[PDB]
Amino acid sequence: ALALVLVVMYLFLKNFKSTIIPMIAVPVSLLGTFAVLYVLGFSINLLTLFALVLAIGIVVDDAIIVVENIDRILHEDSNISVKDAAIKAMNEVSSPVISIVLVLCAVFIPVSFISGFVGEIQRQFALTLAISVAISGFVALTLTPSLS
Amino acid sequence: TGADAQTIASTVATPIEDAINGVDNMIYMDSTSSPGQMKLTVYFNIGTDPDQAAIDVNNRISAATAKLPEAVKKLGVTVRKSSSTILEVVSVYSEDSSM
Amino acid sequence: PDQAAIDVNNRISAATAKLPEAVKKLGVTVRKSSSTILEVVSVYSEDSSMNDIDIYNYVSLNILDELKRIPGVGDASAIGNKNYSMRIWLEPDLLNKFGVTANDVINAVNDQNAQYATGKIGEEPVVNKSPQVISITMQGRLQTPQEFENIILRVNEDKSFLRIKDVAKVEIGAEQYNSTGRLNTSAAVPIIINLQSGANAVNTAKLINEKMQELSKNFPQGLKYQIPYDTTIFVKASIKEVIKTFVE
Amino acid sequence: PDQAAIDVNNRISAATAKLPEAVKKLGVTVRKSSSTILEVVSVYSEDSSM
Amino acid sequence: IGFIAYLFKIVPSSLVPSEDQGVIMSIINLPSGSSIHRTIEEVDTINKNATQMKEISSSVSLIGFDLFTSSLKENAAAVFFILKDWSQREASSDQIIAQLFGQYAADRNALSYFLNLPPIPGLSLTGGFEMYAQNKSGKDYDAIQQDVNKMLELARTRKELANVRTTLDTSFPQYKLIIDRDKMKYYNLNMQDVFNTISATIGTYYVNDFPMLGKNFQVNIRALGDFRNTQDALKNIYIRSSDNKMIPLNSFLTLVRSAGPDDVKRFNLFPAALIQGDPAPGYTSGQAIDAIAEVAKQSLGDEYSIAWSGSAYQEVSSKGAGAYAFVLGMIFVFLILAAQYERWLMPLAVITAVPFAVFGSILLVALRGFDNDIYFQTGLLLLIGLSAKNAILIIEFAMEERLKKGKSIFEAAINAAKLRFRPIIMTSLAFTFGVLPMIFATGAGSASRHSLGTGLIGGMIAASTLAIFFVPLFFYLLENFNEWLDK
Amino acid sequence: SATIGTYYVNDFPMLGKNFQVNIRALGDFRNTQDALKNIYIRSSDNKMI
Ligand SMILES: CC1(C)S[C@H]([C@H](NC(=O)[C@H](N)c2ccccc2)C(=O)O)N[C@H]1C(=O)O
Repeated sequence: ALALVLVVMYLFLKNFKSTIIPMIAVPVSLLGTFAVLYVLGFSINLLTLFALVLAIGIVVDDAIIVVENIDRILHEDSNISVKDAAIKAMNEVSSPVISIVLVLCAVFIPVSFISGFVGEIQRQFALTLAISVAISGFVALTLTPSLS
Repeated sequence: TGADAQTIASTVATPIEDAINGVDNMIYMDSTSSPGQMKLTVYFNIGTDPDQAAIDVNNRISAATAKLPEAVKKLGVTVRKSSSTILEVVSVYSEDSSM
Repeated sequence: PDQAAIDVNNRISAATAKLPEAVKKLGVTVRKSSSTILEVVSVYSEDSSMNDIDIYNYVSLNILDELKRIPGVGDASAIGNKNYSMRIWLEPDLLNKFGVTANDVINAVNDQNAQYATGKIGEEPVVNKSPQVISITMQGRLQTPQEFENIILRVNEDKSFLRIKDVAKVEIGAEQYNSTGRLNTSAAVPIIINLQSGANAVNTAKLINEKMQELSKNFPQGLKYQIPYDTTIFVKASIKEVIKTFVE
Repeated sequence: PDQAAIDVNNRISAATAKLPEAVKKLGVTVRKSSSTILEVVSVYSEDSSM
Repeated sequence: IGFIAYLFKIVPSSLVPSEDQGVIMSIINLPSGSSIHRTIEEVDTINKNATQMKEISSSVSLIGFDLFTSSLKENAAAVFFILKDWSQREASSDQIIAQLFGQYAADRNALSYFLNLPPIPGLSLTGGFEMYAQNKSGKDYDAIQQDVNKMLELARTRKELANVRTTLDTSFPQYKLIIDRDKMKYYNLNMQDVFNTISATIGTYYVNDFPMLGKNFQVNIRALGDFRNTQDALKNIYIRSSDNKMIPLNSFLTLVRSAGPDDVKRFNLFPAALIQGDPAPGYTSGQAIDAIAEVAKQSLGDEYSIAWSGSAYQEVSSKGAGAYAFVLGMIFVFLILAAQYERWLMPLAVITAVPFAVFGSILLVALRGFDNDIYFQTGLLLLIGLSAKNAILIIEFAMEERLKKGKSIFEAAINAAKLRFRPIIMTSLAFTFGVLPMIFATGAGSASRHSLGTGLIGGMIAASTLAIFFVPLFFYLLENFNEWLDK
Repeated sequence: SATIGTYYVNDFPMLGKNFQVNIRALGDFRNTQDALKNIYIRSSDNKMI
């Protein structure tokens, strides 16, 4: 997935240096997820590992949305510099991203409240996803624009 | 040893089952008796700490050991947490007929 | 509340050996109970179709076990202690006539009302294999008073067997005749519930009420439960009074 | 130390069989212990009559 | 949306996909009472035939232990047939199971059931209820099972219940010892003593422990098996009288052929039988639980009672917690997007984007034939959220065009959608292709991989192919409605 | 303890549970101070005392 993202980053954004930003960001957004999963009682088991595959999605989307929108603004105006462009785009998307992380976690926590053996199974997946959205979203807010 | 399941259910299972009843956070109890052996698995509400469940069951049982038949007391009662699962099975085998 | 019980239990176990044998056979119980009555539930026969000994037994076997399981109940005990027992009522004038001591009755019942171990037939190691393994079963505990009556104290050499029937009267009575309970003016069995230490009275009280409603559906005709004395009633009532005050 | 005690008692209980009968009859005791001696008090009869 | 609900109804609802774990468990039970020698011979015949098949490399066996009813029964025995690595064997576990079933399909000495190891240990793949019919009247176990077999016949008539079965078996051979207490007493023999003699000769008596290799080991006394095997075993056993007279056991003791339960089960402090059942493919698990309860109350006597274990217990004791939580979660989502858009109506547009993802997922699984497993449900959580994220952005950018740049309601919905076209395409392309290997995955965990994958691919495709066209339409309608309110 | 008091010898099976057997004398014989005189024990030389 990481390499496929690089291919989309390279073809769509027509830059090779733009690929470095996902490379640094995606692992950081997964290592962070692991650290929280350690602090919480969660262990690595088959169901959490399946969740990690799902988690890749949230993390990749967050990097892609940020880089692309900065590039879009950097191509909309010749006069705009990369750093001004980053600030502009971040102002546009900062509020949605915070709202995305709250909305998404609201989607996942009720799954954790499901009672029964199937809710225990489902919660292992859901909570991991909720951790991922938050860690990924903080990275999208701070680390990703800076790298861009 | 040497007792039929009916005898072991009435003589051994019933005294033990009664003592453990009322142990905190216990949803239900199930006991099966087979000639020579009694297996009784308490089931506890989800989220109960195993170590706390085991120790409680043990307490209640050591009070009712005396009621139990002497042969059963001589061998004693084993209380264990069954929450564990099988990581792996290792079978040592005599390829030859020498053991 | 729970670690204290573990600590008390751990220390008592060494003492349990030192205790007298009879005490240890009946058992010693360590329970996390305040000994202060949360509530008293009265199960009574309105129909009067069930005698008090029977009502008590129904509430021990069917209701008490369920109430003990409910979270927050340290111990639920019905006051009467009239659980069934086979009672062998010795008559000392017949014992004296047939020359039998009480002890010879005690020894006889222990020996002739017990279930022992009998092994299986066809089990291995056997040189000549058999088609099946069959398990010997035995019944050595008498279930009826007429069977208990026929326990043999001595053979009178005319091959006449002296039995309990001759020296005593057997019946199914109750283990203790010491205490009874009443609801209003009529007889009822009183089930006193003591709250487990560290548990909410109101939650436990509401749980006991809902278990009893479920149990009542299965009650044999003529049985009503009332719970006249409940402690939480006042607490809940004062909660309602302060809620009304808040609106006002 | 309280939770350590529970885990020792639970493990001993599981191994009921391995133990010889005479130890079982007496019983096995698991209790939290500390070796620190805070103090040694010595009670003596000044009179020496006792 | 109507199609989504038709699809949800036609797709089977199964808890977790059956999976090849590499082991083909085999439970072999001989007729009741069979001696271990018969059972071992049968295991041997079963295992040399298995050796013939290439895929089954080795085989572990456990004679005399019944796997289903944990217990030591001589008639029962389980032979686990270890298969070859997934990458080394073309045949799947199911194919090999069929071959094993086919060879043993013929009637023979034993009955063999071949099954794949449980996908998730400690969990029944079925939605089956375990119900214990406790007997409060003291009836004997033989009487209990005649009462419960009647329950069974009523149960099999009812539609919701399927595969209703009971664990209790009274078939096992037993010998009943009749004690003539008149004679025993007359022979001056005490009852405990006459059983110590039986326990030593016919059965095993553990007198004391002896030291060996640093560990105390048991000392046991039993008779040469030549003596134990026959019913008249009793006649060679003798017990001293208090008058010092040898008196044979057969005099006062008689062994009578009988049949009785090998395993006696008591649940919740009451004698009980266990009724297991499966829901009807059409009917839900909850419906099955309700149905069997009704059957039990009418067929069984008032003296009986019904209790539940495992999954059934939880369903009966359910606080409807999940339902409350889900409603709260939605209300929270509503409000948190209301804050973002500063409009009460606008977050409805985001919630409408969600069923396009859900439709792609349930459509593809239906075409594939995959069921509504937990994996599918977890897939949905991701799908939903990804679809929501994309929608939140399209709607926000649209608001900006309408407000900041003063674009037209129609023009704004075109501009936003086009601005957000590229990020959605890029993320979908990367992720879908990334999880495409799951669809083709083989080896351990393959069924699970496939199940998570099929839902994901379908949903992702739907969200990028269909949702993006639709979300502007929703926004266009809501913005128009807001303007109408302003008028 | 078996004529003035109740002695729990063993358990008897009823209703799927085990219930105590208690051997105590008839009430009239334990009703007075001189109750002790009615009760008789055998000795080692088999004579009731
Ligand atoms: C009784 C069991 C819990 S054990 C069996 C299975 N056991 C294994 O997979 C063992 N690891 C094994 C035993 C023998 C040979 C190979 C593996 C499991 O736990 O799911 N399935 C269950 C069953 O057969 O009901």
